Amino acid sequence: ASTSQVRQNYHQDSEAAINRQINLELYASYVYLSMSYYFDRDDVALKNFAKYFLHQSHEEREHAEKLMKLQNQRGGRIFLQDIKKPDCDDWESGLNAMECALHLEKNVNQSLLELHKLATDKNDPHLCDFIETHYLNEQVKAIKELGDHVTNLRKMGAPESGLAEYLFDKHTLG
Amino acid sequence: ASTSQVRQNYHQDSEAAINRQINLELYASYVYLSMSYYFDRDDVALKNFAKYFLHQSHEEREHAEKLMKLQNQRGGRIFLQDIKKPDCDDWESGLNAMECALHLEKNVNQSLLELHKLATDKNDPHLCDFIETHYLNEQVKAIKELGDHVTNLRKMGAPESGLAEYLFDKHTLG
Amino acid sequence: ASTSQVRQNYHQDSEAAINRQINLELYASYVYLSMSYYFDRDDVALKNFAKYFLHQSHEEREHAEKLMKLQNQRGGRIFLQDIKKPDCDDWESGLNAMECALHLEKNVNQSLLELHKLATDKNDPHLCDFIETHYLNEQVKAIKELGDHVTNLRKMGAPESGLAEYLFDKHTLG
Amino acid sequence: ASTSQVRQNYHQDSEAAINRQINLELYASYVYLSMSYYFDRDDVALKNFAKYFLHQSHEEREHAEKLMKLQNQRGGRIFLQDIKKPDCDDWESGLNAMECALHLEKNVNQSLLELHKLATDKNDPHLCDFIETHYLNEQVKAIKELGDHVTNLRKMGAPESGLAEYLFDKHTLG
Amino acid sequence: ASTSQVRQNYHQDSEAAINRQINLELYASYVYLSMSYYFDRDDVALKNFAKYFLHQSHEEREHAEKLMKLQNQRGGRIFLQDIKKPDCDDWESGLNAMECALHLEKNVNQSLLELHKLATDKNDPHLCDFIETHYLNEQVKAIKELGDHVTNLRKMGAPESGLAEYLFDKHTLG
Amino acid sequence: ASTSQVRQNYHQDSEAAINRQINLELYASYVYLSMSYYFDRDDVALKNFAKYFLHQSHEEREHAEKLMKLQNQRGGRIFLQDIKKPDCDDWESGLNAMECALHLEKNVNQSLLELHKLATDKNDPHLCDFIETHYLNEQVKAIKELGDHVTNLRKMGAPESGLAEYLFDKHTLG
Ligand SMILES: [Cl-]
Ligand SMILES: [Cl-]
Ligand SMILES: [Cl-]
Ligand SMILES: [Cl-]
Ligand SMILES: [Cl-]
Ligand SMILES: [Cl-]
Ligand SMILES: [Cl-]
Ligand SMILES: [Cl-]
Ligand SMILES: [Cl-]
Ligand SMILES: [Cl-]
Ligand SMILES: [Cl-]
Ligand SMILES: [Cl-]
Ligand SMILES: [Cl-]
Ligand SMILES: [Cl-]
Ligand SMILES: [Cl-]
Ligand SMILES: [Cl-]
Ligand SMILES: [Cl-]
Ligand SMILES: [Cl-]
Ligand SMILES: [Cl-]
Ligand SMILES: [Cl-]
Ligand SMILES: [Cl-]
Ligand SMILES: [Cl-]
Ligand SMILES: [Cl-]
Ligand SMILES: [Cl-]
Ligand SMILES: [Cl-]
Ligand SMILES: [Cl-]
Ligand SMILES: [Cl-]
Ligand SMILES: [Cl-]
Ligand SMILES: [Mg+2]
Ligand SMILES: [Mg+2]
Ligand SMILES: [Mg+2]
Ligand SMILES: [Mg+2]
Ligand SMILES: [Mg+2]
Ligand SMILES: [Mg+2]
Ligand SMILES: [Mg+2]
Ligand SMILES: [Mg+2]
Ligand SMILES: [Mg+2]
Ligand SMILES: [Mg+2]
Ligand SMILES: [Mg+2]
Ligand SMILES: [Mg+2]
Ligand SMILES: [Mg+2]
Ligand SMILES: [Mg+2]
Ligand SMILES: [Mg+2]
Ligand SMILES: [Mg+2]
Ligand SMILES: [Mg+2]
Ligand SMILES: [Mg+2]
Ligand SMILES: [Mg+2]
Ligand SMILES: [Mg+2]
Ligand SMILES: [Mg+2]
Ligand SMILES: [Mg+2]
Ligand SMILES: [Mg+2]
Ligand SMILES: [Mg+2]
Ligand SMILES: [Mg+2]
Ligand SMILES: [Mg+2]
Repeated sequence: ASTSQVRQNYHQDSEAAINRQINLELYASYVYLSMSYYFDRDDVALKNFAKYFLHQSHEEREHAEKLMKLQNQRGGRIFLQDIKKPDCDDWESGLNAMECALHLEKNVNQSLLELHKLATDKNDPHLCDFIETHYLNEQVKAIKELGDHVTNLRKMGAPESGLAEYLFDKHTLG
Repeated sequence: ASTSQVRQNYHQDSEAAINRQINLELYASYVYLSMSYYFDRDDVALKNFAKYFLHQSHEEREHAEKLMKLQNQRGGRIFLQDIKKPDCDDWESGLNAMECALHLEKNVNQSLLELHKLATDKNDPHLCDFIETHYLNEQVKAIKELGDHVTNLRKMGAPESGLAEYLFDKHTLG
Repeated sequence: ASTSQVRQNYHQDSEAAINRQINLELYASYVYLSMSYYFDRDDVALKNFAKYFLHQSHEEREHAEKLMKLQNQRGGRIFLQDIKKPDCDDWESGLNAMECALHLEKNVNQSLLELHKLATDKNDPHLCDFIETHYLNEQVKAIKELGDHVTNLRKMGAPESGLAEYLFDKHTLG
Repeated sequence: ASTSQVRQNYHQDSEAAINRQINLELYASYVYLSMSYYFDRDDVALKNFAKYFLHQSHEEREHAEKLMKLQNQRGGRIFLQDIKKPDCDDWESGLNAMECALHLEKNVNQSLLELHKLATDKNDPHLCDFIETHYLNEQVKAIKELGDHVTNLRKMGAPESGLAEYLFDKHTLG
Repeated sequence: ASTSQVRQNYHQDSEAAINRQINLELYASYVYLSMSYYFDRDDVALKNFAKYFLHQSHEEREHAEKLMKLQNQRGGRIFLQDIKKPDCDDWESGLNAMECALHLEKNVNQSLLELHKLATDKNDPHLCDFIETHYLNEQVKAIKELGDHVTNLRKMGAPESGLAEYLFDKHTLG
Repeated sequence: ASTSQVRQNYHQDSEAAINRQINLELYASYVYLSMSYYFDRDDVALKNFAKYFLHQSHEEREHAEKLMKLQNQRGGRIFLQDIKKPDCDDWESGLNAMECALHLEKNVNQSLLELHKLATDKNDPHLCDFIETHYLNEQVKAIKELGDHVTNLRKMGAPESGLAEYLFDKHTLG
């Protein structure tokens, strides 16, 4: 309807892209939530994996909130969609979950880069800076950490070695 | 598949009901999230309403987590479903959002009572106690608070009086 | 005359644009100064409006100083111009002054976006980053705050309700 | 229009003279601002001169604010005018800027004495006392300090001796 | 060989440019190291010049390390090259060394701007932001400081006046 | 050219040998730097190896600085040369890097012993004592530590056992 009194240099496409990204961040939150409680099962029982993915879940929820804040700051209107359940109910092993987290973070990062591209094409430097400042380096760090974790788990003998996942749990995530 | 080594006196129906309740708690989280950012809009701008519903959103997420913990404690398996978006994108007024929160909490409470009934019919006193201890009185308190809020807002002249919602924001939620 | 020993990748156009922006920031300072003392009049007497716009005036003066610092950092030369008096001597009401502050901040923001465009066209990433870092989000925040304030004042019954402006003074600005 | 409910023994001429003096104080603020950033240039680079004139600039702005406060206290109405840019963009040397500051403060003092004369002729002892209390001795002190500074700089060999200005910067202003 | 599991939107050209910049930062470290110990000679004996350039040397080494960190973060592979010795063994005077430091920092800055250009052409906003955030303003500050120092030394009578360099040593670098 | 006013009992050969040793210490610094960031790669990811070699790199740089200090103390003149890149870009494994560090420290030690021999042949007891005091026992300690590390890694099953390097990382270097 009529324009927001605050809206300036904020393209409708960018508004819609921010609504999509909000959904994605909430989806990531939900994936990490599912992973966490997988490690809390009595037949998995890797409680530092569980803590680690729980913390990641809460961070994703903050990423979503900051985008919702941003939408309103710029005078867009938030439109929420269903948060899809994760692909998996069973995440298999410590290694497998880390690998899927890595794929998830690379996908979120690709979405954030597309979003930056759009912002760039619509000459929205405030939005460019927002993405750069609060999102892009956060993704690079998260991706590098996950790569590091996957590498160690593999080198240690995961997923075959239940010993390896147990010791990684204690020494890296603990 | 084969039974959990921990599972004892935990009926499959109760397991499924706990998975439904987890979805509902996450749905409630999402409703309150949507309400919160509605009050953060530049054309609504009731920042204590926004804080209040944000805090409610985070509490719902903890309610969901405790049920996920419970599922595993008892040796059930968590099965997550889509978190539906809320009915509304636009919550109209402070009064209207409080009213919808009240309806939401009464629905969650009805689900929790049904769940207690099932637990009772399957002679699961641990599950009865869990629900009683962490959920039922929490719902009674939340419902009474919301009723109190709705009552004050109405008595003050909401929703017509923008003054009333502004002062309720400062004095009750502030 | 001969080039600054420090100057590198700093186009003359960008130098001139920074001198214009310095004038604008000082002009904004002066507007807020005028508004402030309007609320200090014995026939207006809204002392938190007065404090609020005084603080905004001092911030604008810091924005101007940082641009003057920047000019010298980059090896440009500051050229100062008259600081025009504000459009208004009489700002009418709390609501009207907030509305004019909103229009002022949107104009400053448009100038800052034009300046970013120029910096972008002249491939000055240091200048891009400067603007992004210290100016653009500051404008988005200031604009959103003002929108929020205008909205509340309107909803409360301003400008007709002298009660509304008095209570906004105490509860939001106080 | 109709008289201020607070106005008593405050002649219109005095009201107008206070509006002129407010402009002058803001003009002085602006001169000192310009001088300050001159010393911040990479080809001047006397950072304590810069600090010293910056502090003087901020003080002038407070002098202007106190006169604006006074106007309202007495029930006059503030009428703001353009703040003219300074005579100079380039202040030449430490010595030259101090000399121009001295001339500026003697001019402000002459205006303040004229203003006192008017106040005296209109039998406004409150206004007499205001000027005496917050302005006249402040000017005498500022003038004597500047004279002292000019004298030292000259005795040291300024402006020819770049060494002299550098050491004055460190030892007197530092 | 096969791609890094972490690599995303990171062009080979950018990877190579980061390896070049790492060499340059180490080269800058080495220049400042050489300058420092020049001032530690018994026939030069300006111990605050020596401290100042030593600190600059250590900072350059940190700049190099952060680029090496960045390379790995992004999934590039570090390729190190010889660190060339400095042009000079004998830096002549305080003034001459400052002048050469200024030329060095302007060259590093030109390399960093070229690198930003490449990053921009390959649509790598994370890399753009990295450069902006940790490098470009650091260069602008370092260049302005050096300009300031060169200016003072010249104004004081350097390099002919051994007195001037000695007093600059004590008062500016001390 | 003409002799240093401070120079006494300091043979030109010793002066040249100290310049060579300075190059070697910087070369060692550079080797350890390269090793460190190898362990920071996402496909190696042994962050305590990385810390350990980084710390060794910084120590080598201090060893180089103390020799540069010494050169000037004695009235020699520092002549810097290119710092060659390390032999390796890829250090293979934790065990392999430790082994190469051991070979590096034994080479530095052989150079330091040659240098002591020269100092002895030129009857420079101050230089003898310098080497003894700040270098020789430091090398013996560093060599013994590295031997200890290599031994443990081998006994643990390195380099085949990625588990072994991971646990050594946590327990010995951590
Ligand atoms: Cl727009
Ligand atoms: Cl649009
Ligand atoms: Cl949907
Ligand atoms: Cl980082
Ligand atoms: Cl059972
Ligand atoms: Cl059953
Ligand atoms: Cl579903
Ligand atoms: Cl109770
Ligand atoms: Cl009230
Ligand atoms: Cl109150
Ligand atoms: Cl230029
Ligand atoms: Cl140009
Ligand atoms: Cl003008
Ligand atoms: Cl923000
Ligand atoms: Cl009167
Ligand atoms: Cl009169
Ligand atoms: Cl005017
Ligand atoms: Cl006095
Ligand atoms: Cl890539
Ligand atoms: Cl490529
Ligand atoms: Cl090479
Ligand atoms: Cl800065
Ligand atoms: Cl002195
Ligand atoms: Cl000798
Ligand atoms: Cl000899
Ligand atoms: Cl060489
Ligand atoms: Cl020992
Ligand atoms: Cl342990
Ligand atoms: Mg994270
Ligand atoms: Mg995220
Ligand atoms: Mg589905
Ligand atoms: Mg950019
Ligand atoms: Mg950042
Ligand atoms: Mg609640
Ligand atoms: Mg609940
Ligand atoms: Mg639907
Ligand atoms: Mg209870
Ligand atoms: Mg502001
Ligand atoms: Mg501003
Ligand atoms: Mg005019
Ligand atoms: Mg920022
Ligand atoms: Mg003063
Ligand atoms: Mg004054
Ligand atoms: Mg004019
Ligand atoms: Mg008297
Ligand atoms: Mg007095
Ligand atoms: Mg530096
Ligand atoms: Mg550098
Ligand atoms: Mg060569
Ligand atoms: Mg920055
Ligand atoms: Mg060592
Ligand atoms: Mg060594
Ligand atoms: Mg070679
Ligand atoms: Mg010893």
